[PDB]
Amino acid sequence: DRIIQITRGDSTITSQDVANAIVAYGVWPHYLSSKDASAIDKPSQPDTSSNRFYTLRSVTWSSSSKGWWWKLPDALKDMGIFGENMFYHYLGRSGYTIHVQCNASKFHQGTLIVALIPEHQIASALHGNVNVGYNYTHPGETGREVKAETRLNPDLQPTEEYWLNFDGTLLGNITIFPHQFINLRSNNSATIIAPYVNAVPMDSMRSHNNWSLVIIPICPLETSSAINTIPITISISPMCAEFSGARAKRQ
Amino acid sequence: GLPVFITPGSGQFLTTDDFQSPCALPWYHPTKEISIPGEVKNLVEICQVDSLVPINNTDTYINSENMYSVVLQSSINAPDKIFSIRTDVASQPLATTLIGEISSYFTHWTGSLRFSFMFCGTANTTVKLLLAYTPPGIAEPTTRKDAMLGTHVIWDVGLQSTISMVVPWISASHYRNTSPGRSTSGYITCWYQTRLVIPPQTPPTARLLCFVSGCKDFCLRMARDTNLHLQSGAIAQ
Amino acid sequence: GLPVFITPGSGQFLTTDDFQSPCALPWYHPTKEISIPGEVKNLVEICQVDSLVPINNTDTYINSENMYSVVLQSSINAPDKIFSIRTDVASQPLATTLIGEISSYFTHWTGSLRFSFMFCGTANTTVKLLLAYTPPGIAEPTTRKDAMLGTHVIWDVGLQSTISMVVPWISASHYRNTSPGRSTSGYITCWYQTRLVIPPQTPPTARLLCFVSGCKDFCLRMARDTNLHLQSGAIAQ
Amino acid sequence: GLPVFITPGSGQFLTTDDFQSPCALPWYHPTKEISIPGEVKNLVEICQVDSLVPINNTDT
Amino acid sequence: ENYIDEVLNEVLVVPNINSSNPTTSNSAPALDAAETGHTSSVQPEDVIETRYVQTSQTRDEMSLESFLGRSGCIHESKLEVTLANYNKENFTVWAINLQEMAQIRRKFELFTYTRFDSEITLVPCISALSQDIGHITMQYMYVPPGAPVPNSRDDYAWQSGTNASVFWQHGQAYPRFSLPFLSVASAYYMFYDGYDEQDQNYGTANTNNMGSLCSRIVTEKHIHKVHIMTRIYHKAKHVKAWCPRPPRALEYTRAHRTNFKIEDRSIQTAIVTRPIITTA
Amino acid sequence: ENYIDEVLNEVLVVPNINSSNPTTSNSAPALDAAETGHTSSVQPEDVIETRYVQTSQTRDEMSLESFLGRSGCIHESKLEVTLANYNKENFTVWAINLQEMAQIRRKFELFTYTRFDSEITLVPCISALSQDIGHITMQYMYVPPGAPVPNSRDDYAWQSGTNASVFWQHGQAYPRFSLPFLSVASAYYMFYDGYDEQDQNYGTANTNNMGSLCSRIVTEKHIHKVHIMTRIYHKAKHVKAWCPRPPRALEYTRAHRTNFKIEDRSIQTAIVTRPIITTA
Amino acid sequence: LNYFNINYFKDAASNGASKLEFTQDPSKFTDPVK
Amino acid sequence: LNYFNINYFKDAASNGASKLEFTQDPSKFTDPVK
Ligand SMILES: CCCCCCCCCCCC(=O)O
Ligand SMILES: CCCCCCCCCCCC(=O)O
Repeated sequence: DRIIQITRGDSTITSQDVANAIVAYGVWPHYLSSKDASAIDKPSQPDTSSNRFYTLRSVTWSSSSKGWWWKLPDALKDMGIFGENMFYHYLGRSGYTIHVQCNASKFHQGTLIVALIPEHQIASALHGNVNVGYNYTHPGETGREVKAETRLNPDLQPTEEYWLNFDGTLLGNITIFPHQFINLRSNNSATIIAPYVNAVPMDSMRSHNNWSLVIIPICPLETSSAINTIPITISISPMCAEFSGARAKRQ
Repeated sequence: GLPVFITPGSGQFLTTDDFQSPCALPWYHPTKEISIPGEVKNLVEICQVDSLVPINNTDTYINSENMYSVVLQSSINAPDKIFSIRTDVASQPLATTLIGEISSYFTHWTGSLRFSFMFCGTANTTVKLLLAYTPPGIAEPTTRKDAMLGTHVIWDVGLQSTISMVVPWISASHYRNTSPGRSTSGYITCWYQTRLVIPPQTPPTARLLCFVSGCKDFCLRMARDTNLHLQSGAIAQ
Repeated sequence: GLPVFITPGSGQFLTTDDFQSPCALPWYHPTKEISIPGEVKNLVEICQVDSLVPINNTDTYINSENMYSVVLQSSINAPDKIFSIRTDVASQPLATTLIGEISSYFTHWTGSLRFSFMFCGTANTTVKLLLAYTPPGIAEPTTRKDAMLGTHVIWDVGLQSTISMVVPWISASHYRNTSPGRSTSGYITCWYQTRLVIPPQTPPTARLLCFVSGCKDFCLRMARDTNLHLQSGAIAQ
Repeated sequence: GLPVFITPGSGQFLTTDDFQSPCALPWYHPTKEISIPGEVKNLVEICQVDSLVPINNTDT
Repeated sequence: ENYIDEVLNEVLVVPNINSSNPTTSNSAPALDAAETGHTSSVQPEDVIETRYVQTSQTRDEMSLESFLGRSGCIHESKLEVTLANYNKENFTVWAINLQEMAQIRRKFELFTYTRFDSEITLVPCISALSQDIGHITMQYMYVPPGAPVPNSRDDYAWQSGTNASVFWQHGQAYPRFSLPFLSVASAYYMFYDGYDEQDQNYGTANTNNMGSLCSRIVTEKHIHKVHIMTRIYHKAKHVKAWCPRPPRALEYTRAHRTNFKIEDRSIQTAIVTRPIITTA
Repeated sequence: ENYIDEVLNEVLVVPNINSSNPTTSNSAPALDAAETGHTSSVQPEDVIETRYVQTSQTRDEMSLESFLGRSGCIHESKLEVTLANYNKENFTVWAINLQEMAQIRRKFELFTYTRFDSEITLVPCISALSQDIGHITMQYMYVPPGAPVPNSRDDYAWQSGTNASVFWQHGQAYPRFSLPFLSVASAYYMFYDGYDEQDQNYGTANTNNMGSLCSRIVTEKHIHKVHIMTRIYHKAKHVKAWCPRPPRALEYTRAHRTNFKIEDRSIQTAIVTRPIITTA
Repeated sequence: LNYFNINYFKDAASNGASKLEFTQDPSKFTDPVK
Repeated sequence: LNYFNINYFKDAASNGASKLEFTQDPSKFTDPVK
């Protein structure tokens, strides 16, 4: 069918035309077992007060857009209880649920690529012995948009080569990562469920980004109507979050 | 004092040998292994994943996203050709796909190939197309009549927006060289079947996409060094 | 005349190998072994023994016994800090303790740590103190309110004169480098809780001592060479 | 540390020897063998076939 | 039954091909939707008439152990001896990393995490710049992090109380030894999206630190001028991997970084242009 | 069952961690008295709330056999040949003692008594001071106490009627041999609080006397000038130890003595000062 | 047909290449779904 | 998993490293008392 309904905490999401759902690597999120635990203190599980849906700020899709990207869990750094717990502890782990919604009429055409990349390490913009600054990899919920006007501090900014996946690999091979498409003639939503992947059981939440979200328009938007700019909205929900190592607030 | 006899080839360093050697860190105990999702055991799982192919590799769309799509016109009323590529697994333009990149590490290949196409247009737009495959031993077709005399599939677009055809394995031997030189393996072409029809006040063009992946009989052997990468100078430390 | 094949790596001298060699003293019979008390079988028994830590390592008390104790004043009526050190097992000033000295021969470590404090004052003197541990990822606390928000123990002195707190193992991975460089493992501080009260005609100051030892989950691996000793010239024969 | 004794003739290259040597292509799987008519197993089958002899080998 | 198959490399069989007949029905396996992020499952016996064929290929050579179990050069060290100030110079120090040779780096960077044991082989070469070479002996020592690093030819650190060392002399075969999986975590990092505690050194420059490799010449003062060049080869055993990644498309520039920009140079890939798309 | 564990080094398991709950009672395990000379037995599950964790580390690398079973250099002997008075010079004598290299001495002086077997390896090096070296042969002989000590290159003592000897020639591998525990008592002395029968030689200079090690060049007169340097490495097997002692803090000065004073030099340790104790 | 296979060292790292096992045909990559 | 272990010389000193045994956990050092 085309109907879907997801209820995480006190929030519910419905959609009337979707294309199945994706479980990343065929693994459902869960808690941490005692066979793999490293720290010895008792973890804290906020449960329903933190495993809910949070919606970010929207973006505008025009005929001259090129792409956008976000990072996790940096995007939810100030979303209430989750952000407070993240900033009050030292270690943490969680899963995620991503829903992207973008609807148009029956006289529009266009296509998008939605992908989730683990350990996406981007490259620098200039040559020589340069690296990437801290403030430009943590833009918050606004995210990053590829543009052309000159930016400040050229020696710390990342590159704008969207067609090279921002890191030197050809676009079009990105399909190995968990991904989905949005075709305006078929559907208007995408859903990806991702577990926790890392080489360590638990890790610092303010110095490491496990996942990354990338949106790239593969086919340009075109229509003959008077509505030539369409918004795009993203909602994210943590799953099975737990924290450890309580101290004073970092901020 | 056991008498022994030394055979030729002793003391040599063969890169692809298999011998045991003493360890430099006695009594060392490595870290335990936790469960991580996404464990790959064979290279054939990568080759069974679709990826886009740069059909439109002209000079105008050389470094952009326009090289992955082809445009259709509604002002054409004739049986015309749209595009044509070669079916060699390691040749241009499909040498840079996932299956093409992996195949560049070997010399022989066998099995069938799978191609998929997706239509990206308005929901009120209809079209019919013809996809054909030409076995080797003859020149590339130039008219729809010659193209039809072969393995072909007729596609009609509707609620579903994807079609998938296969290229059967037809060769004299059991394997083929990934770098053939002068030999070929055939061609695949696309032609207009009826027309592209649009309603009033609608964009007059549409786009197309192409994917490629291997079937259940794909295989590789005789690993070698790839030719799609090079190192000119020295990497800075 | 058994044919044999020689493999690479033959004839080399590896320091950490394990091979049998002929003896130079055939038919020799070594002396019998009498029973001697105090036989050590593992290095972990040494690491489970308390030792003092030079908390007061300033320039004034650089070569004396005053570097092992800290003085308390009864003229202070405020929530003030007394001392603070880092919890890295191989860093100053706790790098010269028994557990610190032993840990310098390895590269990785894991487990919990135990700290003990002893009060050395007149039997008519009373005090209350606060010992707190701060997990990494944040700056060192400067006020009692920030220090309290963490793992802490409140100590009241009485007939017993010793308290013992532990530092739990909290890290992302399973092991840590004994020489971390830029990373840290946390801090431990001490603050006045209420006051130090003395009767008339009594000395107005008191001293304190600190010990450190490993818990039951302490471990080491990947033995290396220590960095706390050096040889400049030549030892006279 | 097994004591061994080296015998004369070691390290030589004899053309007609028979020894095993390590392979340069590990994990390689050769192509299967189809049936082809005309398999020769011994050289004596060739010697049992008639052939003409140049009796008249003069200069003309 | 198990020796025979692996000796013949007949493990990992491939499915056969079944015959088919003309069909006409309502179900259309050829049609599907690619917006679901899934791969189509159409087989040749669904869209064409096939013949019964007994396949004989085996996919043993595409396994991970076969793919990654080949020796390759990872470093080259050059040491020139000087007859003046003999006890000061004539030593080299290198920091261990598998990110300086294009072939090995590109082969291993196809995944995100890996876990394996190592095997190391050394190939020493001597260049003669005088009438004779004489007797030459060399020593190589492994210095884990935190251990003292020598800064002279006659330093006390060469006594090697606990550090592992190996010796080579002219006329000897190639040295070789093995190493286990030596990491704090449960796997190696080829890509790291994070910083250090000071919010510096973005990338893998902080997580990967395995120590250093040192070398020196043990022979005392002589009257010969020579150059020594040593090459190091590496091969992996008992390999595991996770999360495959797309292959690299451009040339590498720096270690532990993914930068690709080059001064006064246009971007070049492996794609070759065509005059027109209707002619193959 | 026994091969598997030791091959995987999974012997010497470590206890796990048990979960705990909040408590409030009269018994206070945190309080104790340190004047008894005992170590407190408080565990993490007594003062904080813990989680059930299955530990996986093993303490095999901290064993005595692993700790002391590594080769290290203990001596270096230099021999320069002279073409004048060939049969008088060109021999060396050294008295055996493990007290001349800082690393080995400090590692072994962590205990009071020890008992082990030894293993010795030699690394000879030849330095060329002329146009060619030629053919060089060397001999090493072990002289137990009381045996005659040679004082010339052609002495009759080199016949080695009962003394053990070894030979090395250019192009040969490294010599190696083993020694048993050779002492009059049941253990070795690293510290001795006593004198000799004449109330002299305080320390270990009297109890430890294992003999001497001699070497010479066997080749006859030639026309080549060379220098020979040999290094001796030692490794212990079947080790036992008693009564651990604190580690050394300063540099060594003399053998068989614990003196640390140096003329015109202040006392220096490994402790680094701080500006103020309230800032870590 | 057959062959001998004996380990000589006490360490596992010291041994030779691992015995080829399986390919885990089920591919979560092709169909990333439960 | 397993390995061969044969001695070749007649002397015990000639053999290799001793088999790791125990650690004698009971520590008289921690609690020097009967
Ligand atoms: C001479 C020792 C060489 C051993 C290096 C192999 C282990 C390196 C694993 C990770 C290194 C990296 O990814 O840069
Ligand atoms: C070349 C022979 C070297 C053997 C020396 C090892 C035995 C020495 C034991 C006690 C020596 C000492 O403590 O100084």
